[PDB]
Amino acid sequence: ERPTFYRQELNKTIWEVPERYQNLSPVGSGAYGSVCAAFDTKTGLRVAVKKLSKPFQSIIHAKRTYRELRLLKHMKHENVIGLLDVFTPARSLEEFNDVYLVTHLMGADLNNIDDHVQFLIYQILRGLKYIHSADIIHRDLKPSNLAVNEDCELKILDFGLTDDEMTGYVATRWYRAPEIMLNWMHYNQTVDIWSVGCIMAELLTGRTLFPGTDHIDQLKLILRLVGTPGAELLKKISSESARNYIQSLTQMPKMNFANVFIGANPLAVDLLEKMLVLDSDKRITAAQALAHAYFAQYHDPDDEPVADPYDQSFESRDLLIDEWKSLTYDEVISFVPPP
Ligand SMILES: C[C@H](O)CNc1nc(Oc2ccc(F)cc2F)nc2[nH]nc(-c3ccccc3Cl)c12
Repeated sequence: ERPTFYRQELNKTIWEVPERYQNLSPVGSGAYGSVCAAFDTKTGLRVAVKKLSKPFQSIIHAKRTYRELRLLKHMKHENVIGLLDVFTPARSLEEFNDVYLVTHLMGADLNNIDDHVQFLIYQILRGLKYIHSADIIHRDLKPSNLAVNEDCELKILDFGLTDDEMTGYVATRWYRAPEIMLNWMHYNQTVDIWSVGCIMAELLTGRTLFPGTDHIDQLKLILRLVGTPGAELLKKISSESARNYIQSLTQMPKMNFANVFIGANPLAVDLLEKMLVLDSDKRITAAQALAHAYFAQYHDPDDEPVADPYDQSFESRDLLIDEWKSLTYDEVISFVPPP
């Protein structure tokens, strides 16, 4: 039942959207495409519309388009960005060239912003429990992909999705777990818990926890706080080069977190000590952290949902452009809006 589309030149490209979406206005860059704010006249919601940039340009692009669509279609949680709508002006698979994604328009990210800290981190962990239960890892959680509305209600964006933008004194690398940053090992879900620790610390102090000037300076800032690796962790580092470099470092003990986070709620300090553990096997999980005394005022086990199973078998699959495009098209066509 095809809606009527109209055309409008915005982000140096012609946007072609259903009539329901009015007053389009550029917000900026999103993940793999440009974003416009819009009023959805059907739902009464202020929405963000993302037009993907050349979504089937290559195999890597076609697969990444499929991947983002699948991830967004899966996520049905208050604290996680999901899909309100997806459309294409194309009438068939043959003319399918553009994908538009629609979600809630948020008010500010965590850059643009103790009881407040409890509430914000609670929601991140609530959302992360849900994402992690589906065997999804965010991989790049940072204040800029965490957004709030007016009531400080939070959603996580850009989950599940280069060398130069990770280089130097840049916020793009400051929230990354040491094992990802230096590619130590095949990493788990608590890389995101490391990120939550970095963000929580920053909300509490108003300062970046590990503002490294490069990968190596950042590692040193990390190890000064949490200590140098012991034998047990060194064994778990499969990268022989990386393991060898670690062993060149002067050994350092873990610092006292109460002397770093002076004046902070001791339950906040305790939680930070459990999130910011060097060995990712021993880091607190999202489900465990929600039960921590710090969130006593917000914690409700009956209101902390988990996700339906997420089939990501497509990830290990190699297909042609036209095959990823066809799969993408099927997912667009089969979309059913939320209530
Ligand atoms: C962080 C990101 O790379 C840029 N900001 C935003 N991006 C997106 O991307 C989309 C994701 C899924 C969709 F279905 C549609 C989108 F536009 N939605 C958004 N909805 N609201 C925002 C937003 C708006 C103003 C300030 C902060 C944010 Cl996160 C926002």
